[PDB]
Amino acid sequence: KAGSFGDLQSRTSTSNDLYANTNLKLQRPQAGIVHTPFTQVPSGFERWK
Amino acid sequence: PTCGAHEFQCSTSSCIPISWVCDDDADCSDQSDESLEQCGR
Amino acid sequence: DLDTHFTQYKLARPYIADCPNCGHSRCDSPIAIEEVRGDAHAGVIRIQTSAMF
Ligand SMILES: [Ca+2]
Repeated sequence: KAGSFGDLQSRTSTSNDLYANTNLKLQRPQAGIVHTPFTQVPSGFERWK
Repeated sequence: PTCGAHEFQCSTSSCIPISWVCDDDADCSDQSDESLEQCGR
Repeated sequence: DLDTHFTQYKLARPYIADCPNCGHSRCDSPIAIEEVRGDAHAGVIRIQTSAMF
């Protein structure tokens, strides 16, 4: 649910597969500078702790 | 005993990797790695 | 050896990238704070910049 407990689930500790929804969304760079700004909900594992 | 081929034993069965010798860090308890003989400084 | 930790770092260089609030008006600076990491247990953090130390 992107913010609760399972926003990053990996089948083992070194799996190449990785399921992760985090509500990532890209925003427009502004006023003539080069950067990539994004927006996502904070960590669900951190919120669980 | 002795440690593996990728580990350098300092003393008292405590070994460090090969790149971890003479690297300005006394990682070992006996500090045998930076001794004037192994390091020469 | 101390040289073993710098074999792949001799091939890299510093760079100038933008960062907000040098002084007042969002400079382009040799120091550019990217990816501050603060998940330790005594307030010790690791800061990645653009300069080479
Ligand atoms: Ca050492």
